[PDB]
Amino acid sequence: MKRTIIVRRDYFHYVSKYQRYEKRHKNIAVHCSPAFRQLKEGDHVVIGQCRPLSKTVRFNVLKFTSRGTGDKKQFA
Amino acid sequence: TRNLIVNPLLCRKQVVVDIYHQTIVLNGFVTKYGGGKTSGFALIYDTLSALKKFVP
Amino acid sequence: ARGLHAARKMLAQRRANKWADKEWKKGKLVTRYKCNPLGTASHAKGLVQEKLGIETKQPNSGIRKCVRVRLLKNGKKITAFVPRDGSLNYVNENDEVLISGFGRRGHAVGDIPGVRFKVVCVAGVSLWGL
Amino acid sequence: ARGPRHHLKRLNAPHHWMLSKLGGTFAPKPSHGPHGMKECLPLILILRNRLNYALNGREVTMIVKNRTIKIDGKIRTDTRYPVGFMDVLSIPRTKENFRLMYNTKRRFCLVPLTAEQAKFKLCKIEKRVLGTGAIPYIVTHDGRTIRYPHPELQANDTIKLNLETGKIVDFVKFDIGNTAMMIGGNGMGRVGVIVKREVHPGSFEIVHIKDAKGNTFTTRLNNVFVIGKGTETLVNLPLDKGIKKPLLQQVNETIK
Amino acid sequence: GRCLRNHSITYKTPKVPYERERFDAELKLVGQFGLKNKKEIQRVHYMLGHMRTIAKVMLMKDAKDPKRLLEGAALLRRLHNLGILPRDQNKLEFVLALKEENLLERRLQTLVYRKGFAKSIHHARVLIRGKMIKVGKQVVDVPSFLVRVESEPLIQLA
Amino acid sequence: GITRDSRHKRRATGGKKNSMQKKKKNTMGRQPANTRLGAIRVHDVRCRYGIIKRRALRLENGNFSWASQSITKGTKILNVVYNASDNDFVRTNTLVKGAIIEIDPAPFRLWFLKFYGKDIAKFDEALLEGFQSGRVLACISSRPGQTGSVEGYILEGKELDFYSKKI
RNA sequence: UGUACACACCGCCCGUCGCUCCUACCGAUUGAAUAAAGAGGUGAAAUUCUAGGAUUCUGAGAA
RNA sequence: UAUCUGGUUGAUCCUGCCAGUAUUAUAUGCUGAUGUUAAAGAUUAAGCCAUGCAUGUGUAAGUAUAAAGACCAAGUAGGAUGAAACUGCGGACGGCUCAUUAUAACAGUAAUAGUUUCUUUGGUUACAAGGAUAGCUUUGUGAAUGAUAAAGAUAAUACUUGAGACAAUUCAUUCAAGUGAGUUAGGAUGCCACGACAAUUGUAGACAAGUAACCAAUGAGAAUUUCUGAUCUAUCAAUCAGUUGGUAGUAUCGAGGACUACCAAGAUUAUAACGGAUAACGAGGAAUUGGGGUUCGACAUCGGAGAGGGAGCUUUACAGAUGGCUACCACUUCUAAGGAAGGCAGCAGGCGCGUAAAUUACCCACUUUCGAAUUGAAGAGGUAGUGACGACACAUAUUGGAGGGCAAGUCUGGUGCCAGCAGCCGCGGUAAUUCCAGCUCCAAUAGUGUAUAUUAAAGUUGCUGUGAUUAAAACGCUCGUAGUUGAAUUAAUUACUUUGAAUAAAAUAAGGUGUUUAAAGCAAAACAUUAUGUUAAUGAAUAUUCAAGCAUGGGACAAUGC
Repeated sequence: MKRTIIVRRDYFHYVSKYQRYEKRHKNIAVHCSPAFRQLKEGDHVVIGQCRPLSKTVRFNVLKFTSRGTGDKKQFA
Repeated sequence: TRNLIVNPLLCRKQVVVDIYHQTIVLNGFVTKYGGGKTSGFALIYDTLSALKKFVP
Repeated sequence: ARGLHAARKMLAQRRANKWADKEWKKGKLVTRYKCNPLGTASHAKGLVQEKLGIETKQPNSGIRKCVRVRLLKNGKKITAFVPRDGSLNYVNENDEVLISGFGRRGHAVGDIPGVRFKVVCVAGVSLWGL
Repeated sequence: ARGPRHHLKRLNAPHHWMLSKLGGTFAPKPSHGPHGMKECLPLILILRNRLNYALNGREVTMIVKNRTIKIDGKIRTDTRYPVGFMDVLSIPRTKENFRLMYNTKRRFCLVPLTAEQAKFKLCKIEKRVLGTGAIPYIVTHDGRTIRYPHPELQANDTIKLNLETGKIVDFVKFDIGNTAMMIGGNGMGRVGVIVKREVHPGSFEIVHIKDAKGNTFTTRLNNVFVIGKGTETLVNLPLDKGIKKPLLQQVNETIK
Repeated sequence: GRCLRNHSITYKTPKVPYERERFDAELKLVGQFGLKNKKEIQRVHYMLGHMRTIAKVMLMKDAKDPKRLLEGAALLRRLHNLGILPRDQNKLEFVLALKEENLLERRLQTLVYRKGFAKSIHHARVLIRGKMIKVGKQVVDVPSFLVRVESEPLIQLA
Repeated sequence: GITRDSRHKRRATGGKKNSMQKKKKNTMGRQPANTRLGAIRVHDVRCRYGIIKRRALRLENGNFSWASQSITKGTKILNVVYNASDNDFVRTNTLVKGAIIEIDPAPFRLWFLKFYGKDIAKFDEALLEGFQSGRVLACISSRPGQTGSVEGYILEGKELDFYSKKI
């Protein structure tokens, strides 16, 4: 999507009864400015919270770090 | 007896009556179980111009 | 899955394995509101329409006096015991009665052939004091 | 909830009022004004409970509608006027002056004052902005708007007010060597000397303060209220003098 | 919950309704102290169980814990002033060694029989109920009144 | 009435959104007023909290600012020639923000005569053509459906070329 | 040694058919009843805009 | 109290279930001396309502020649007081119910540099003008509503004009300092619209009082929004087309596909989307528990939603208001037959429904709310009446049972596999320990049985914690993705751990305190023989607290490092 990316956060949820964690994930739609041109899929991204910029886009990309490739270099 | 509150704002003196057995108003009197001691709370409305003014 | 991060399968296994509990599944699935003549109610009221006597099981001998009741809330037809000695003569016809359970035994209980309900009032007070 | 709420149930009232849970179904909601709903003590609460001049809400009205109570230098006739911090409370018919101060038990306590020291008040600046026409003004914790102030009067300091004239008498900088009395969370009523002020870029400033007896604790910058400079106070502290006895002493002293 | 006041229980019924070992043991306490019914035995057991639970909780903590020092001293002080625990035993471990007889021997009915004001433990109950016995300054008609050590020598006829 | 709540939409997953409450005044919208070109016609609308919004149904005049000369003049609006959102706004001469309109540069010409002593009928070439042709290009910068007026500015070098090529 | 018998092989036990009662399944009947979504037809009403100016106010204007 | 017992057998050891047991909470049978405290039409029907009340408000300070002022009292601008009426404020708070609702709501948390009223509080900016209107008088209609028509007058802090001299909005350009961060508060230039501080009130309680805009507080308020967190179900596996994003605009108090035009094909899903069920409002909390847990939460308090069903609006600062209005559907009532209002999921009460739930009472004296205000109202609130729902203390009698589980009779009369008892095993075929009675004693006791359900027992749902050769249960076998688990080894985040910050009470635990004890209450006093004084007396530090979020010391065990 144009000037927008989807960021996935992986965290662990603690279930009190079994005293064990379980893996969970949530998708956050964030706005990617054209300043970050080398941003592709799989990169590590730090986002910050701003005013609602769309129906779901309520965050903004502040910095990003490139990571390993998977023969699919899908840039922004 | 017991404690004194000097209350010129309401033009009043109030005491906790401790019975060891128009300006006067008595309220909240109850004895102790088994007779004997009786307690209560008294209302010194001094001048008869507060009593009427400051009295339901 | 006894691991530290294996809480998904451990929690999901108990959900599936709990449905094999006969006593627990019965109280959760939708049958107490359709297949129970009494329903959730502890006691129910109905009209007596027929006086019946059921023979007991093989190792016993005698006739179990009982009544046939038409409940108000649903309209089903049931059979109800008449507790202690000679209490069937106290029960009239086309009158309201209070019907209230039994223990539950092996489901059925004490008038033997499939009866599971006992008359506790006759309009009056009690098919006890009466 | 179509509009503002006008009632206040007793159980929802702020805890440090200590309204008896069986006294009634309602609590006196403090009318808007200088101080917040939970940082204030309504005038009815002060007279009826803390001073026993009145025995019910009927008699509180007779006292206050007689024009006999002065908050600050002005005279208030509102039975639910919000009296919060060291805002002075003067009763000229009884010739006594109190100051609504905190104490170590997270409570509002009336500190007696002399007539000459009931003519002044300490206010904590909250913000300093440029008004229209490049006219600067300061907003105090009381809620006063003050016109052209001294340029050194920054956001987090404290000033001394002359109640009869409204002028500024003395100001104390918010530095790392000045006394402060906490007004917020668990430090409510505690008095110490600021020793460290660490800042986080995003969320809050957290202040480390050392008690007079050597104890140390921490609080948010919001709850800090500078009392004086160089361990010297401009106001008379309550009986405990801002010292929290650590539990065992308080329990033992209540037994005795 | 629906009432703003508070209501609490004071006794609990036993788990196994019918035992011969329990029936005679309770009867020994009833005869020795002249109790109305087994509800008065059960209140003592409940009251004893609460203090036993408190002492058992803090005995598992460290000796110098501030929580233990505050609650342990308070529990012992309440025990001493009630007269249940003699003043020499100032350790929490002695609370666990308490028995229902210690608490029962501090009811006003027991003391006025031991003090000689009444001929029999049953006569003590009748004397108490008839507004005939005074403790210090206030008359008492409840025989379950647990007298403190300070009020112990203040028992006299009306 | 028209509503602006998000309870009638669908979730980001495409699932339908069930209903718990009814419509409320907080999320109330109002019927748009398409400010056409014609005789002056404005209405006062009571908004929330008692404030008043000037709903301009029809307008002819407007105040336009020349950035280079640092002046602002009142001027009659002639035509609407470009709307970047809908072409139907061009035919109906609807006045909205960002609508490139054509106005007669009569007051601006007169001001130039009194200030420089010259007549326009360096400046960008297309600006001169608008002066001699009697129709200069300006962009509306106010919200006529809210403020009740047409406030704008005369287009200049880089903005003029982009909008002129669009026509 | 084997056992499914312990009244102990005169043991125990299987299935079809006939009778009575109960529960549930398929079943032609464009079966029936109730309730809620979807589409479409007709569509009161109040608001927004537009035309109207009965009246009444100043000596054409305003409402 | 970290507890088990009867029942498969000729007898034994097991798996395993049935029954017994205790506790809660709902109904009911029998029974009942007191005092304190206390739930009470939710379950079924958010079904229907007769009647009565539940929202009004006046001080010296808005307007009063009432033909009102023998009632204080006198009266040339209206003497104190003043009914009704215009004007102002309020009825958007409070009260009731839980139908709707499955990331919706709610809880903690964070943001508003993305909005913001009302009230209250602190500040800032002509020697006096114009009409008409009610109560008033007069004439009236209609069966009738809180029904209404004409004419004649009369006031304003009602409606207007008008000197007294800036402020705030939009736009364009520009100079720029706090804050983590702002072309930001702010200043300058030009322009439009808007435009004031009553043309106001007490002679008496200059002091007041009132009014318009604009700043700021109240406001950790309201409203949107961020992160994390829900019950069962795969005989629900694919769902979505304003749907996902972009630009421009529109609307709104405001962000925003909230809506429109054009553009692109996106968004969610095995870590359970989209569906379906709920006899589902969420939370604080409640019952029971050795530890872990299981079940419940309509109902004190906080948040949400609704007023028979939808829908649409008016007034106003706040309503999609219903003790406001309009229309449609379903009802109810009056009627003179023409027409008319009404919404008890408000307090009493009535019908129906069901196993299941109270007076058509009195008062604003307590708490507090509203109002022109010390005074008036308040079915909010308080007091009283019914009340074996429950809890506490306390007199001297009932309830169930007597084969075992389980304490108690191998007593006597009838009954004769009948009547019956029997929760389970079972007893009864004429000598019944079990039926029906009489006597006796067994348990509890003003309580005690029964029925349904929750919890424990159940190590018969298992994380602590089960079983799989034969009792039920290892896929026919191998490959395999997600998932789970991963050898030793080194002298930037996350996770983990320790301290805190901040965080509503009630409730739980717990500190003090002789309500005569106790359940309670948060007060009372201990002694000062107490006004004096302890005293400026107590408020338990009251601690919690899980899952998230913030800070801090440590880096062993772990994940992503790069």
